[PDB]
Amino acid sequence: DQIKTASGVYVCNHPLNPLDCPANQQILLYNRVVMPPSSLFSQSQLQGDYWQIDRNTFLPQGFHYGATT
RNA sequence: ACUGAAACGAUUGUUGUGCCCCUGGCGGUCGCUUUCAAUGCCU
Repeated sequence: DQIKTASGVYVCNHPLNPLDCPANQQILLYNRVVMPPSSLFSQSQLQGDYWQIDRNTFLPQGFHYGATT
């Protein structure tokens, strides 16, 4: 009742791991946190599919472990 | 292998050493064991 599904350009505003990013997502802008074993994004603008899970955050859809490999 | 696996800010150490509750101090001052009494009664 409070999530919805959409597609377009979105500011993620949660952290997000670039290694887990699939095709049908692309990263347009990112700000990064340099960290072992691999750096995260702390903020990113993406193009692709998402879930607006409350009226002020947008979560990337379709992420899975190591999807860039 | 959770940027992972194990992971003692630890060991030793006296709040110590010296110190007089001390000095001065009249239980003092006043006070009648007092008041009355037949060695007596007779030979």
